This record gives sequence, C-alpha cells and structure tokens, in this order.
Amino acid sequence: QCVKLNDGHFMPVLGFGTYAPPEVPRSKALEVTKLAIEAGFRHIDSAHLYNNEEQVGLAIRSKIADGSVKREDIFYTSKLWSTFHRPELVRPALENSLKKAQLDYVDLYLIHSPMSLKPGEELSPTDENGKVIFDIVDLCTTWEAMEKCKDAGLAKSIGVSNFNRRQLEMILNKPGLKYKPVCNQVECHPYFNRSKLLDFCKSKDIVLVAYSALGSQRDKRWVDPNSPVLLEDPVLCALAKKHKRTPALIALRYQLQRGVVVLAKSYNEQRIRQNVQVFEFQLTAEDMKAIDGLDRNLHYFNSDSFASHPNYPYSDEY
Ligand SMILES: NC(=O)c1ccc[n+]([C@@H]2O[C@H](COP(=O)([O-])OP(=O)(O)OC[C@H]3O[C@@H](n4cnc5c(N)ncnc54)[C@H](OP(=O)(O)O)[C@@H]3O)[C@@H](O)[C@H]2O)c1
Ligand SMILES: C[C@]12CC/C(=N/O)C=C1CC[C@@H]1[C@@H]2CC[C@@]2(C)[C@H]1CC[C@@]2(O)Cc1ccccn1
Ligand code: NA
Ligand code: NA
Ligand code: NA
Ligand code: NA
Ligand code: NA
Repeated sequence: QCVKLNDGHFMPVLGFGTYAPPEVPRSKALEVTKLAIEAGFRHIDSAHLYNNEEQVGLAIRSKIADGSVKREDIFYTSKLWSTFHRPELVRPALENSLKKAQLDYVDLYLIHSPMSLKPGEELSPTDENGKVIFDIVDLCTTWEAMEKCKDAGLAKSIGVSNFNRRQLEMILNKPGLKYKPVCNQVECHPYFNRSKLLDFCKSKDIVLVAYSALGSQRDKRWVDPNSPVLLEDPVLCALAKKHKRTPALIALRYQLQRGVVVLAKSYNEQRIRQNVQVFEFQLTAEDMKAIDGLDRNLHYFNSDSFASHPNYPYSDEY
C-alpha cells in the first residue's frame, strides 16, 4: 500500500517512527527497527538529529543480509538538520548520514525544519543563556543543493518537513525549480488535522506525512503535561470499542482514509505488531466526520526559543 510521489517513486503509506528520547539506549533502535521490519513496516523514518542512524541502518542492513527484505523493498528517510542549511553543507551532511547508516542512498531526504541555525559542532548552538543562535539562509539555495543530491543518486526523492503553505510556495515558485518537494512532513493528528494545508498539498501533488499521529511521546521538555492526551480521547476510545481495535489504530486509520501518509513510533514489540493492523479495517464516513470534529489546532510541541525565529512555521497564528 504505497502512494506515487510527484517524481514517479513510491512511498509506503505506513511508516515506522524511529525517534526515542536520549534516555533510551541506542541498542533499542536496532532491536525495534528489526521488529518493525519483521511486523511488515517498509517505510522507516530517521534523521541526523535522532542520533540513531547507525542503529537504524544496521537493522536495515541486517534484515537485507538475513534474506528478509531487499534494499529496494525498504523506503528509508533521513533529514538535513537546521545547522546544515548553507548550500555547501547539504551534500556532506547527506554523505555523513549515508556513512553512519551504511546505505548507498536514502529513498527520501528532507529539510528537517525551515528554522535555520548557526553552523558549528553543536546541533543546538546556544549562547551563554542557552538561547539558540539562528541563521538567515534563503531556503531556495538549500533546495537547489537538495536537488543536486537527487541528481547525484544519493537521494531517490527530496521533500521538506515543518513547512507552512507560504514556505512551500517559496519552493514551488523558485525560479528554475527542477524538483518539487515530494512531501511535507508535519505534526498531524485528530487534535491538529491540518485540513487546509492537506488540501493545499493535494492541489500541488505534495504528500502530507503525519508525525505525532498518535499524540506524541509527551516528553516534558517539548510537550505541556496539561495538554489533552490523544489516545484517551472519548470519541477515539468509543470508536476503538465499536471496531474492536485500539484508539491508536483509529488514529492511524483516520490518516490513511484522508490520503495522509502516517508514521507510528513504537519501541514496544506488541504495539509495533499491532500497528500494521491499520490495513485490516475501515472507518465509516460518519466515523471520519466524528474524528474531523475533534480538531482543535493543538500542536503538542512548543518552543518559545523557536517561536521568535523568522521561519517559525506557526508564526502568524494570532
Ligand atoms: N519531522 C519532525 O519534525 C518530527 C517530529 C517528531 C517526530 N517525527 C517522526 O514521527 C515519529 C512518530 O511521532 P512521535 O515520535 O511523536 O510518536 P507517535 O507516533 O505519536 O507515538 C506516540 C506514542 O504512541 C505509543 N504507541 C504507539 N503505538 C501504539 C499503540 N498501538 N497503542 C498504544 N500506544 C501506542 C508509543 O509508545 P510505545 O513506544 O511505548 O509504544 C509512542 O511513544 C517519530 O518517531 C519521528 O520518526 C518527526
Ligand atoms: C525533539 C523533537 C520532539 C520530540 C520528538 N518526538 O518524536 C522528536 C523530535 C525531533 C524533531 C524536533 C522535535 C521538537 C521540535 C523541533 C526541534 C523538531 C525539529 C524542528 C522543530 O523545531 C519543529 C518545531 C515544532 C514545533 C514547535 C517548535 N519547533
Ligand atoms: Na523529526
Ligand atoms: Na506566497
Ligand atoms: Na503542548
Ligand atoms: Na500556534
Ligand atoms: Na503573532
């Protein structure tokens, strides 16, 4: 179950989310990425920022060498981190990810975020008060360096993440554009369903890829503990009982039926195997309408640090 991207490549519509907080041992990413592949995940979502490409790569190499899958059956995503937006930094950043993952190419390379940061050793470069230092980079120059990565065969497809409509339009209207972004990977779940941005992406043949589709890991440093807990939503819970599924499976199936490509992070063997059950059942039109009604424009991730960035994607909300 794949979608045709606007460059003619194919993306599986269910993806495995590999981010775990830093407190989780790096060994787990190797263990659960192999379990995800065993359960039937073929789209694997990673990034420089996640500090796991060595382990995710090794799980992929392992399941190819064990005869479970071939390289072409796996759809591997990496992401260019915000310290590597300056165009001369882009290709060495991809080559560094390919070296860590020990893959020859990624299926998909994203601009992780439009919010450029100062280059350096540090992935979060901070001043004396822990205030992050921003960089002013025309992301069209970043996009041209991504396009060269595709021409070099190092990335099959290129796309973006955390972009709003205005920032997508900046790439779509770039003079001499060669490659449209195949996708925009954004926060998307029933409390933030991104219906308008979804329609916009559909009209431009850009796939919306949902992250935090199960309501995020609710890490204290990023997510207000007072925020409503998606998987305890009474409507999701009532729909789970109706279908004899789980709230997680309702939330994933919602995304599939609205033409969204959905990620699902789990480090738990039972839940990893449960999540592939999304292909096994259907929501009614009335079920879809009830989930649509849960929308509240709630982004789980907040940063007053990034709120002030010129490229803050939520920047003109109020
Ligand atoms: N582009 C970006 O800026 C960005 C940002 C954030 C994330 N991402 C990507 O998107 C992925 C997923 O988003 P996320 O990390 O926020 O997590 P998520 O997919 O919203 O999942 C949140 C939590 O749901 C639990 N869960 C999973 N399956 C379940 C099931 N069947 N029943 C009950 N609970 C279940 C997991 O806990 P257990 O592990 O205990 O099962 C997980 O911690 C990330 O891993 C990452 O790859 C991208
Ligand atoms: C650390 C983090 C939260 C936990 C997690 N769970 O899977 C995964 C990640 C990795 C990506 C991070 C994210 C936090 C927010 C980051 C840093 C983002 C990238 C770019 C972004 O600035 C996007 C943004 C969004 C909302 C408000 C302000 N900024
Ligand atoms: Na991410
Ligand atoms: Na515009
Ligand atoms: Na929050
Ligand atoms: Na906002
Ligand atoms: Na404002």
